[PDB]
Amino acid sequence: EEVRQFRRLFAQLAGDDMEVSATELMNILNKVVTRHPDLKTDGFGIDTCRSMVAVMDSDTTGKLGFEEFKYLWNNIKRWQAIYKQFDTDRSGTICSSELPGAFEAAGFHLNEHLYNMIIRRYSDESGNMDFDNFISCLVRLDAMFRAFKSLDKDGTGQIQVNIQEWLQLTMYS
Amino acid sequence: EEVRQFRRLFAQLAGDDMEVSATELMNILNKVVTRHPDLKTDGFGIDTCRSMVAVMDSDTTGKLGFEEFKYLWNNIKRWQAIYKQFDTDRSGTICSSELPGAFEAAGFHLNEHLYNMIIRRYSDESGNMDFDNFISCLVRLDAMFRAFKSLDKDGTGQIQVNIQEWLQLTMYS
Ligand SMILES: O=C(O)C(=S)Cc1c[nH]c2ccc(Br)cc12
Ligand SMILES: O=C(O)C(=S)Cc1c[nH]c2ccc(Br)cc12
Ligand SMILES: [Ca+2]
Ligand SMILES: [Ca+2]
Ligand SMILES: [Ca+2]
Ligand SMILES: [Ca+2]
Ligand SMILES: [Ca+2]
Ligand SMILES: [Ca+2]
Ligand SMILES: [Ca+2]
Ligand SMILES: [Ca+2]
Repeated sequence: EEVRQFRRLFAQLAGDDMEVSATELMNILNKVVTRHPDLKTDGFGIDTCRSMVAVMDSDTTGKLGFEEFKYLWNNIKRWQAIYKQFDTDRSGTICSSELPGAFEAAGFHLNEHLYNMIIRRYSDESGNMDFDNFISCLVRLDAMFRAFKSLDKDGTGQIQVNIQEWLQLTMYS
Repeated sequence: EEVRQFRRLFAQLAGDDMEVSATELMNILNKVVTRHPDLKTDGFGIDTCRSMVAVMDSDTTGKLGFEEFKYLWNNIKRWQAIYKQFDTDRSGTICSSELPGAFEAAGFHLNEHLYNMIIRRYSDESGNMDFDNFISCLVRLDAMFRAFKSLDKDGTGQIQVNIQEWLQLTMYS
């Protein structure tokens, strides 16, 4: 019902090795955005998709199995509706004054310093963020929240990170 | 003398805001790699160049000033010299067997598991890594080392961070 649609999409998408590569992901996402003329993008490029796959490849197989891919695709789905909803001037892009509302709608309450930092790294010189840049930021933000949580065993708001962990979390990303 | 010349390079490249943007960087890099046929590459792409700038933009102007650019540029020439040198089979790309030597000569000593991750994130399906991916890997690796060391002056092998700090460190990259 729910997951018969989805079980099929995953099987067709993952193909012969039954996992979703960076390329397979790239291609489906560009296919989907083709159908939404209200999402401005210059396309999901390969290195952005390798980075989304790495940050979601928890068992480190190199590729996304069914659960990893399901988690990603349902997020992307929720986040696309948010992008459209908070693009309140229909630029096809999310600008600096739209960005807070959008992020907090996805459950990320950042502060001004952090918002500005995000815009500096993900938005263009006018301070606009296109759809691929938006999704790829969110995937990462979501992963880095969840890696913090996983490390904050005692719920102190402070984590201790050893150099091995640091290098794995930042490089396989 | 080559300090005269390099200031001229910088000035011409940075133009009228006297800083190097990710676009300006992307262009000089692709321009420079065409002179070097032995460096195989599918191009430096805008996302990787935003990432490289962010990683290098210590003073957070969003762009690369003179010292920031020079630092990046000197690493890149050291590393391309290392790339050419460790490509023993002259393939114009760095394979899995050639890789440890090259990272060793850039002075990184990582365990097997970290190598495997890096190869899955940056190399192709035959374990082959091309020049833009190599350079992008090393810029990032170097910066993640320096960020960590900066916060672990005393060599405990651990840093302690809150969520704001963590997000600054892992997203402005
Ligand atoms: O816009 C809609 O009504 C839907 S059902 C979109 C949608 C549903 N699943 C999706 C996955 C990726 C992207 Br981009 C968009 C979608
Ligand atoms: O500039 C040169 O004549 C050489 S031999 C190397 C070099 C000097 N600066 C460089 C910057 C990027 C790359 Br790729 C190579 C170089
Ligand atoms: Ca596949
Ligand atoms: Ca996996
Ligand atoms: Ca807008
Ligand atoms: Ca984009
Ligand atoms: Ca400039
Ligand atoms: Ca700067
Ligand atoms: Ca080679
Ligand atoms: Ca490449």
